[PDB]
Amino acid sequence: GINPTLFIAQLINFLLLIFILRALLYRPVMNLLNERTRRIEESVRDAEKVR
Amino acid sequence: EQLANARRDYEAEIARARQEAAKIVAQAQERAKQQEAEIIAQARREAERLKEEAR
Repeated sequence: GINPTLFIAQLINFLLLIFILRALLYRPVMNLLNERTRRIEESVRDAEKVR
Repeated sequence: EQLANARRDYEAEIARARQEAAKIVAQAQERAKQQEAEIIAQARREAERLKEEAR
């Protein structure tokens, strides 16, 4: 298996998979950031309510 | 949930504590006023006894 066409096709498939993974991980990073912000806001509200 | 329930419980407990403290202070003031009225009646009885001694 030594040819340039197979390498080009595999590179195209790898680029498509990389784009899909980039979208998938862009979703989870935003989800984690939203969860952390919500937790921080809830803790601040609890402290303010206690005071 | 602790923030929300803490705000709600702070409001409810402030209202209930104010009402209960007002009621307890009113009862204690009524008891103290009854005791003071009894003391004043005892002083008036002592004054009447002094008037009887003067008579």
